[PDB]
Amino acid sequence: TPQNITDLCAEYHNTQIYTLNDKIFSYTESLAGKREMAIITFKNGAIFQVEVPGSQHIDSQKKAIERMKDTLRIAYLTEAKVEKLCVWNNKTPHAIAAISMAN
Amino acid sequence: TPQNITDLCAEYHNTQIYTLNDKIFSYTESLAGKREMAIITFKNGAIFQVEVPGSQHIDSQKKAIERMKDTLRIAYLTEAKVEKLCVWNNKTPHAIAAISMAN
Amino acid sequence: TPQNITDLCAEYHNTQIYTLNDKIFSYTESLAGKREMAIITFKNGAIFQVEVPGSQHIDSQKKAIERMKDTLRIAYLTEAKVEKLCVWNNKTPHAIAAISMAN
Amino acid sequence: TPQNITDLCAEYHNTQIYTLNDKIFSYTESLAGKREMAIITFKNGAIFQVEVPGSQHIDSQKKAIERMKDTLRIAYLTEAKVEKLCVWNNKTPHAIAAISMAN
Amino acid sequence: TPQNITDLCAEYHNTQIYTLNDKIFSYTESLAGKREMAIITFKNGAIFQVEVPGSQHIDSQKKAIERMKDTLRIAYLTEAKVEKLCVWNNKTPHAIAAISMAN
Ligand SMILES: CC(=O)N[C@@H]1[C@@H](O[C@@H]2O[C@@H](C)[C@@H](O)[C@@H](O)[C@@H]2O)[C@H](O[C@@H]2O[C@H](CO)[C@H](O)[C@H](O)[C@H]2O[C@@H]2O[C@@H](C)[C@@H](O)[C@@H](O)[C@@H]2O)[C@@H](CO)O[C@@H]1O
Ligand SMILES: CC(=O)N[C@@H]1[C@@H](O[C@@H]2O[C@@H](C)[C@@H](O)[C@@H](O)[C@@H]2O)[C@H](O[C@@H]2O[C@H](CO)[C@H](O)[C@H](O)[C@H]2O[C@@H]2O[C@@H](C)[C@@H](O)[C@@H](O)[C@@H]2O)[C@@H](CO)O[C@@H]1O
Ligand SMILES: CC(=O)N[C@@H]1[C@@H](O[C@@H]2O[C@@H](C)[C@@H](O)[C@@H](O)[C@@H]2O)[C@H](O[C@@H]2O[C@H](CO)[C@H](O)[C@H](O)[C@H]2O[C@@H]2O[C@@H](C)[C@@H](O)[C@@H](O)[C@@H]2O)[C@@H](CO)O[C@@H]1O
Ligand SMILES: CC(=O)N[C@@H]1[C@@H](O[C@@H]2O[C@@H](C)[C@@H](O)[C@@H](O)[C@@H]2O)[C@H](O[C@@H]2O[C@H](CO)[C@H](O)[C@H](O)[C@H]2O[C@@H]2O[C@@H](C)[C@@H](O)[C@@H](O)[C@@H]2O)[C@@H](CO)O[C@@H]1O
Ligand SMILES: CC(=O)N[C@@H]1[C@@H](O[C@@H]2O[C@@H](C)[C@@H](O)[C@@H](O)[C@@H]2O)[C@H](O[C@@H]2O[C@H](CO)[C@H](O)[C@H](O)[C@H]2O[C@@H]2O[C@@H](C)[C@@H](O)[C@@H](O)[C@@H]2O)[C@@H](CO)O[C@H]1O
Ligand SMILES: [Ca+2]
Ligand SMILES: [Ca+2]
Ligand SMILES: [Ca+2]
Ligand SMILES: [Ca+2]
Ligand SMILES: [Ca+2]
Ligand SMILES: [Ca+2]
Ligand SMILES: [Ca+2]
Ligand SMILES: [Ca+2]
Ligand SMILES: [Ca+2]
Ligand SMILES: [Ca+2]
Repeated sequence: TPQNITDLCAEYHNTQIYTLNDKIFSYTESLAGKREMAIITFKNGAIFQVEVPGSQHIDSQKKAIERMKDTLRIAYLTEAKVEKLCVWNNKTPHAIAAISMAN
Repeated sequence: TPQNITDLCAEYHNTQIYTLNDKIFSYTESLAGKREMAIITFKNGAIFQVEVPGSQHIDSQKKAIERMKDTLRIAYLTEAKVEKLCVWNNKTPHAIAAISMAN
Repeated sequence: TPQNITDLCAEYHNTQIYTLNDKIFSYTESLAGKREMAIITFKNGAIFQVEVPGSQHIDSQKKAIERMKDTLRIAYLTEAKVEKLCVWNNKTPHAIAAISMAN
Repeated sequence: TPQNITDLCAEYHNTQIYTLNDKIFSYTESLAGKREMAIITFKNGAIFQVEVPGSQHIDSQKKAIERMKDTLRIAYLTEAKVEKLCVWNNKTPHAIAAISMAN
Repeated sequence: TPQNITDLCAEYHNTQIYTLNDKIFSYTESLAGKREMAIITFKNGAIFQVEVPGSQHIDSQKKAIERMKDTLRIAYLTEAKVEKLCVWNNKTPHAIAAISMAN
């Protein structure tokens, strides 16, 4: 079991760490059908998504996707500094797999 | 996959973007039978709804509908600026499909 | 679709609008068996309940009842001004069907 | 139906009202097998639990028990004054049935 | 029934009390398949996890695991002081069983 986000992200061939060290600039969410997703941005121009759930996810992933959307919303509204994101960089915009917050 | 609210909105028929750049003026919610909805207003007189779940929603949007009302409530209570709403403009009040918050 | 709490409330028998224009004075909640409810009071003496879920309710109201107790708790804790309540006046205390909040 | 926590408590055997008029001094929660509970304390030395779900609880209480833990946590973190607790006094620590907040 | 976290922790083997008396330095959360977990750190170098849910957790702990991650996120965002953690010291990093928070 990894002990930080960088070592977690290393376990997935399909991933990359972004180091932001900045609050979320905008939060977007959608209830439109097949686009039940969130999108966040940073002042540096980075855009990331929390993906729509699909067959790419086992049951535990579904719950954690909902959690991540909860986390990004409150992080936005509290101006919490996001340290790093672990993202899938094959998806466009890059999909969030993990988040670290420190400040 | 859309990278922003406007791209997302532009995916659907009978939608438009409202650019509010303002906090929500009022928040209403009902648990009355057949009217399990929310209504928000802005100072400019704009009124929007999160629709009652009916036939026009696939069962997967049900969770996103619940999340949207949670988002609107906490946005209202934190006085968070709403940047844009993507709405079905053929409903009265116009029906919320997506939201972005910035600044 | 109604555009406001007053018009929504008018769609049901045995309801009326109370116009409080005030913060909730007290918030009570119970997990006791057959009393799984919330009660709020206002400085003016008004007492209102969120009713225990039951036969009088329909399936789509279940989630909305829970949402309403969520809303009253966080309204209480943020000292949010309650504009209006739509309530059933054939219950004691009168039973909340909808709420609006405005600055 | 009761109109306040004192009348509510009187409906049950083995209960009594604790009048605290004070914030929660500490909040503990456990995910440990068979001790999935919350414990709260007050500065005066009072200690109270939200019981582990069990055969003393009917199905309608399950969501209420989870709600009460949500309530205690947020009350703790907001330093919200707890007026009264309705508790079962045939358990150690006494087991919360109902909470009233006012300040 | 335990009245505090220390007496609670003693009911289990391979569990130990860590007294932090400090706020959470960093909060990490992941939705990656098979790593649906939270990691928290403290300034003193201590690292703790909420475990990915698994065959080692009984049914009554599944809800409590999701709650704990909720509790840790909100604790991090409010800079709440963690008094003690009860953890399984046979996991790497050590896995949270319970938390106490006090002023
Ligand atoms: C090459 C790489 O490692 N990643 C790129 C990413 O660039 C990275 O992130 C940006 C913000 C900056 O820190 C770069 O130095 C860094 O390599 C690209 O990001 C785009 O950057 C431009 C710069 O102004 C715009 O801001 C653009 O909107 C950014 O793309 C968005 O954000 C990304 C994280 C992706 O999710 C992308 O799909 C978004 O449109 C992108 C460009 O495709 O490609 C890698 O992510
Ligand atoms: C309380 C009231 O009567 N408000 C109207 C407002 O209509 C409300 O809000 C709109 C968005 C819609 O959801 C209505 O069903 C609801 O009553 C009017 O806004 C216009 O409404 C029409 C037809 O719905 C179009 O939506 C039009 O785009 C709206 O005007 C735009 O939004 C306004 C708030 C202004 O920013 C205006 O400049 C925009 O063009 C307004 C018309 O001013 O009248 C009341 O506020
Ligand atoms: C009227 C009377 O004699 N009450 C006691 C009560 O103590 C009183 O109330 C408590 C909260 C505290 O302020 C006491 O100082 C006060 O005298 C007993 O509560 C325990 O009291 C001792 C101190 O005497 C400790 O403070 C202890 O933590 C208290 O018990 C805990 O909290 C209680 C509310 C119960 O949930 C109990 O199970 C916990 O262990 C109680 C309990 O024996 O007995 C009378 O009510
Ligand atoms: C990032 C890093 O290298 N941290 C170590 C820290 O270990 C981490 O945190 C502990 C709680 C545990 O979850 C580890 O699995 C995790 O990597 C070290 O902490 C000690 O770790 C061992 C187990 O490896 C025991 O848990 C031991 O009790 C821990 O020491 C206590 O906590 C420390 C932070 C100090 O307060 C120490 O005085 C305590 O005894 C520490 C020390 O080895 O070093 C890094 O911080
Ligand atoms: C216009 C009128 O006569 N209305 C009464 C209610 O009395 C009015 O509203 C109260 C909230 C007070 O502001 C009162 O001064 C005002 O005239 C009456 O409510 C009760 O009033 C008594 C005091 O006389 C207490 O305040 C009591 O708590 C009130 O009742 C509770 O709150 C209500 C809104 C309902 O939910 C009741 O079920 C509660 O018990 C009501 C009920 O007697 O009757 C109207 O006709
Ligand atoms: Ca700011
Ligand atoms: Ca801070
Ligand atoms: Ca203001
Ligand atoms: Ca701000
Ligand atoms: Ca005040
Ligand atoms: Ca305000
Ligand atoms: Ca204080
Ligand atoms: Ca206050
Ligand atoms: Ca600080
Ligand atoms: Ca404090």
